[PDB]
Amino acid sequence: EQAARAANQGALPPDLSLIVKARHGGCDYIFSLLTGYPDEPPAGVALPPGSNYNPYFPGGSIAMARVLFDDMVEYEDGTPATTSQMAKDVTTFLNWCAE
Amino acid sequence: AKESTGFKPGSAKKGATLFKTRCQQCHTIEEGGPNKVGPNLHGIFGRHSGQVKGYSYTDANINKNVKWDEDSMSEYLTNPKKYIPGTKMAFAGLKKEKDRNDLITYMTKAAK
Amino acid sequence: SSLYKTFFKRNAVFVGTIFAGAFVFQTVFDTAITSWYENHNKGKLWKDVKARIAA
Amino acid sequence: VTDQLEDLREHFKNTEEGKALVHHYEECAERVKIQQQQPGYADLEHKEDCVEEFFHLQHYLDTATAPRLFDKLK
Amino acid sequence: MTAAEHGLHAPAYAWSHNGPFETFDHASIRRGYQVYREVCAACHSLDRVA
Ligand code: HEM
Ligand code: HEM
Ligand SMILES: OC[C@H]1O[C@@](CO)(O[C@H]2O[C@H](CO)[C@@H](O)[C@H](O)[C@H]2O)[C@@H](O)[C@@H]1O
Repeated sequence: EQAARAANQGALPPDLSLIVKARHGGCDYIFSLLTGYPDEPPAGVALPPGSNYNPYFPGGSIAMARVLFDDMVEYEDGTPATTSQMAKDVTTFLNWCAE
Repeated sequence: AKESTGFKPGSAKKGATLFKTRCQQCHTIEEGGPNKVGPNLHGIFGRHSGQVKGYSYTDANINKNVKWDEDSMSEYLTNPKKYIPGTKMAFAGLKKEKDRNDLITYMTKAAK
Repeated sequence: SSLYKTFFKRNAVFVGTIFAGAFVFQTVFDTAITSWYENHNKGKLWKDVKARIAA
Repeated sequence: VTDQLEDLREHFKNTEEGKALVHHYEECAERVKIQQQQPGYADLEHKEDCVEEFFHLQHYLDTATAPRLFDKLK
Repeated sequence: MTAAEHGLHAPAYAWSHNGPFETFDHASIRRGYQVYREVCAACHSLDRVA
């Protein structure tokens, strides 16, 4: 845990084996979170140095930054690797991990 | 190194937000910027790999011994763990040629 | 119903036959369900995807 | 090939309802900007934000984009 | 509870596995693993999966 928090500014990235069942919303939440990071938080919201704004996250302030960007991966089957396509794909994979 | 690269100048504004969204989480590029998950990047284009003072580096990063120039940074940013096997840098890479060009442009400016 | 009489003739079905029928029903019912289920999910199953991935 | 979702959100920010919602959020953003410039802001502890207006916009977009997005993906 | 604290409600997308008779899309599972390995694995574990 110590090494993990050190590599993430004190935050601990949870194990994802049950993430789909461990959160209200299931797949819809995971997908919405992964593809729901705006370019900037709403007006008036002060963001804690080291935080990222995501409306789907309770509080709005999450330690994980957006990581999915268009074509950062090259699918083996030639599928266009867009952010939402990748979000859809991992969420599906994470649902299988959980169930 | 050359003969497998192709850095060309680009947009410093396009790269300024590209750094903000995909790099500043773990890095600070300003002179007098503290170290975070990753080392401070100011003046990085001069020195060798793994030399920022006060930052615990990976042996693979120090043992990479590379003079950070535009072409090397470009090859690195394409696929970090391919260029430096064992680096603790969590980043898949800027796969589009123009993306890294625009980022390195901004970087070179804020670096010096 | 004469359909019933021709097989059991006013008698209720006996246990042995009931049990015997249960065994036939399990096999036949399972096959039919798996068959329907797999077909409804054509293209999604791993065996279908394995055929696609050939390179 | 551009992101199907950001593509849908753009289309729907352009409908009557969409344009109206970003307008409402925009008016709030401006009202907030002017408050931040004024002296004494730092100590008011009752500052206005635009999460509500942003949520109304986002909810509209979600309602329209949610049932359409997966048809645009493999 | 304020909207911010609650967090925005997640909309209902058409997952091909939503429905009493639907299996998962295995091609999507396979593609998902790749995204996990190349993008998430660096920070997230999957400890209960053999
Ligand atoms: C495209 C955006 C990025 C740029 C331009 C960048 C650049 C660099 C460079 C040049 C180094 C080597 C520094 C040296 O030789 O002294 C490095 C190291 C490192 N970076 Fe990044 N980086 C980026 C994004 C990230 C991200 C997103 C993170 C945090 C999740 C990260 C974490 C690290 C860490 C931990 C190291 C140390 C590597 C090691 O010791 O193995 N970087 N980065
Ligand atoms: C597409 C790959 C990824 C997936 C599927 C993913 C998924 C998730 C999910 C579902 C959560 C749970 C948030 C909650 O509590 O509801 C989370 C949290 C977190 N993730 Fe990731 N993540 C990915 C990549 C990354 C990367 C690359 C890093 C490390 C730089 C990272 C760092 C974190 C951290 C630190 C948290 C803590 C959030 C908090 O409690 O504020 N994630 N992630
Ligand atoms: O970790 C990302 C880092 O970005 C900052 C820069 O000020 O926040 C802005 O950029 C983020 C990434 O694009 C957004 O998620 C965030 O909402 C935005 O304010 C830092 O606050 C944050 O640590």
